[PDB]
Amino acid sequence: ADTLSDVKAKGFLQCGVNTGLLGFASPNDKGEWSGFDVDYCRAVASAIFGDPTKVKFTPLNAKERFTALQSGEVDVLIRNTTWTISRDTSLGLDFAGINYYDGQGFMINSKKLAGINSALQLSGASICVQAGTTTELNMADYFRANKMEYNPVVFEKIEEANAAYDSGRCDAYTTDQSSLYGVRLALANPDDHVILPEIISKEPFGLTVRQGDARWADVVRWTHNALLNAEEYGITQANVEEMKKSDNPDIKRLLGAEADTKIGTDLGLDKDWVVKIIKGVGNYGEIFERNIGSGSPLKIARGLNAQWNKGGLQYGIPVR
Amino acid sequence: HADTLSDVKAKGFLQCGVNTGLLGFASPNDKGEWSGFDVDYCRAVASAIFGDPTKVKFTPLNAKERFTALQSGEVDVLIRNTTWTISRDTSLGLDFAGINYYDGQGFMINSKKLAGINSALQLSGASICVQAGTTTELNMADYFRANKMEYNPVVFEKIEEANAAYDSGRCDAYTTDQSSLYGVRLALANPDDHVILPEIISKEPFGLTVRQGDARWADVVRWTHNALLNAEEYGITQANVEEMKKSDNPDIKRLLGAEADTKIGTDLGLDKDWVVKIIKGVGNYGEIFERNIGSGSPLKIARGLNAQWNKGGLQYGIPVR
Ligand SMILES: N[C@@H](CCC(=O)N[C@@H](CS)C(=O)NCC(=O)O)C(=O)O
Ligand SMILES: N[C@@H](CCC(=O)N[C@@H](CS)C(=O)NCC(=O)O)C(=O)O
Ligand code: NA
Ligand code: NA
Repeated sequence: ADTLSDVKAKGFLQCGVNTGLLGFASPNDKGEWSGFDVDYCRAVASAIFGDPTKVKFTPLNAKERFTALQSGEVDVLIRNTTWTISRDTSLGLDFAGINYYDGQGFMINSKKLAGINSALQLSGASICVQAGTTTELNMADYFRANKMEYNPVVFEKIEEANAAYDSGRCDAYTTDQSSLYGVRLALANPDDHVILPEIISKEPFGLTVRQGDARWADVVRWTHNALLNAEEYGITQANVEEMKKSDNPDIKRLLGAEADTKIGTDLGLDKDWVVKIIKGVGNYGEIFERNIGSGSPLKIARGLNAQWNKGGLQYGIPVR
Repeated sequence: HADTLSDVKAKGFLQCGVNTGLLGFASPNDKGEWSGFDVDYCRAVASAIFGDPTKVKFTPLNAKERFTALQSGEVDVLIRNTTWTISRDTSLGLDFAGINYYDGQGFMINSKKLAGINSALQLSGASICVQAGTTTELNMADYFRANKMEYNPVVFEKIEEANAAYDSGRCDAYTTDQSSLYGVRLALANPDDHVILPEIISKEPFGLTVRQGDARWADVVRWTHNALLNAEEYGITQANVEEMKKSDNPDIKRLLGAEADTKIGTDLGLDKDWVVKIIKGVGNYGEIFERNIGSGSPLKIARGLNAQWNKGGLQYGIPVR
């Protein structure tokens, strides 16, 4: 398998993304896509083509997402998809990096459910969840462990889950916490909804590729680690051109300005592949802020997804 | 058609590339018995597979022969304070299954011989020993160039040579990964006279290194690592794991293979109780850390970056789910 060569030859990247989740991957009226995971797709396209528009988006629901990657319909799956051992071992898939560390939570309507302030008060609740998710299984674990009753209402379409929760048919919504922010913004009265404090699982969102093509996994992995290194070194969409002439050898090396460097070409890309990425989408923090952080209606704090040296878990492996 | 797992089970032991001799990480005694942080990681993989942490043979490798030994098939895995970098990921036919220790490059001096020095920025002109075939050598050049310091490296082929030249005073300073400086220092004539300066000049994530093209084998190494992390997070130890197997906690039951009709271990190519085998063999991540390089060792390194993710560090066990 040589996915990179195939991608170069067709001139665009085919990406599996969400059907519609605000902040992460959502289309406008014209079918134009934006979001955190979308920008990660555009980052890979930027690394390869120097053009973040060279992407074709395939929206996938929770049940069809893995099949679409296995069959080669999409080249990469970037779609709030949790890295787990069973997905790593039993599906013929690998993970090239974690672009967002999350965890599972519960959301309620505070006007309808007065006095509920903890997930441990939800015994008896009807709770909507989607089939084909970690979410369904973790909820079962949590309620069993805490000796609570519950009525799972299982959906195949996110639109149906959203509707059943918003109508009051379901008392609570469960999914990844960052997704609850996005779901909330699509409801009738977003301000009425409270994400409860409990986080009941680890949900590291993975950059998902097929096994058996290390060169392709390398390209995806190092696009991610380039976004991280760029933010750590203060390299932005706005200054990256200027940063090519930096005195800092780390920065010079990252941006392909070093004498006889072979980093980009060993990866199968051009020497200035990181310049292309950062011009295309900015660094990791810029992607975060415009889509799900302070530059967005979601206002999610960096938290676990801060840089490693600022208290977070996001650690750019060295471009060395 | 590569299948290292099958070949490992067929020959009946695991062949591991390790250090020639670095206290705390990988060191043989007089009888050729091995111990250390990276050594225990090797034994963890052996326990996952064979249920016996001694079903392993060790291949000592200097900085220059370590990648060749893995590429050639002479060793099945390389666990040897080896930094994950893009060039090692893209140009050698190798992959990395995980990061078992986040480190960074530092400098060590004899504070008795070099009094008045408290910063690496005061090292202009100093003779500094370093090994060939390392990230270390390249980063030092970068650091001295960037900071306009006079650059006087002394490059060695073997660690014993570097250690002797530094201790004898032929070199003014020693540079390598900070955790390694702790280990080197313990081998010197008077360990107490040596100070590790505050500056950290690089990222050095130590990686579990395997050949590309064998996903099944990479999964085994990767998930040995993450099992070690998850077990520590869940308070599962060498001493209590047999008891924890009877836990009502669903996460623990699933991790330790006590769930009904679970397929986690067998999908990995191992037995259902593969994590119980690991923890019985070597204990959890924290136990490996403490006995070798932490407060239960002469090195006394703080967890720091290698603390659990929910205790202020970077070490994050991917869910066994
Ligand atoms: N991270 C979890 C949940 C992923 C997931 O699919 N979440 C839902 C709820 S936010 C979603 O994205 N639905 C969109 C769709 O299925 O079309 C997993 O990997 O199983
Ligand atoms: N982490 C650095 C340095 C690794 C390294 O080889 N360090 C030396 C100095 S502590 C070592 O292990 N020497 C033992 C030997 O070469 O036999 C790298 O991967 O390049
Ligand atoms: Na895999
Ligand atoms: Na690789």
